[PDB]
Amino acid sequence: IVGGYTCGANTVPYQVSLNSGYHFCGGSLINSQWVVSAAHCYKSGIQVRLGEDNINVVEGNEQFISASKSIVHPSYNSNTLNNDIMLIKLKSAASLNSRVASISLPTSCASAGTQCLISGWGNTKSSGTSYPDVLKCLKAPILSDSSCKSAYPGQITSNMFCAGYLEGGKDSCQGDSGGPVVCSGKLQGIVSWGSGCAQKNKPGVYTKVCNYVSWIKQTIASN
Ligand SMILES: [Ca+2]
Repeated sequence: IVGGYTCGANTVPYQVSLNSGYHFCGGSLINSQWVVSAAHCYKSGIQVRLGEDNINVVEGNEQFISASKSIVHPSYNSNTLNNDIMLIKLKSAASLNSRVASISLPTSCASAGTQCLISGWGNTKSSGTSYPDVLKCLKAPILSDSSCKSAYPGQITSNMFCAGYLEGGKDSCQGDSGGPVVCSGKLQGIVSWGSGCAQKNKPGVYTKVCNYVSWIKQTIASN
């Protein structure tokens, strides 16, 4: 997260870190056994880390649970990043508490202009590299479909939306990938892609979760 703020320990209790020997992507806990992340975050040997603030210090509220299964969207296209969504099932149920909690799925898609909360342990610089230890947050508005399509001509599908600030300075970034965009209490986006980070006229692009609630529910009902 570029241009963001320190969230405060455990104030984003649905935020997970995916670890394969190191933090490599975010995710969102949607019930005690399931995490939503980005398909482009697929790797084998994932450990889900719940209840994290400082990802490099054991602070006492963590739950580390291995993935039992990963399910990339059937229509995920890594070339275009269309359908950039994946489910991760945990080997054991998380213990839900004040610091580890699920986030609601959407029933309807989010309004343009809605201020949403994006979070993660990704790069905090727009030029150069600095990865934070503690969880960073950013409040960012959903942009109009027209301004999103203008920004990335030919590349935006109905399964994507843009959010952020056209003037630059505030954005999600590498390492935040797979993490949540929460609007009005619902998981409406997943951190997916963008041209650089926090650059003028190049806003963040997010998976539009409300297009996937039927697949999410059917998959969790069968696995
Ligand atoms: Ca920790």
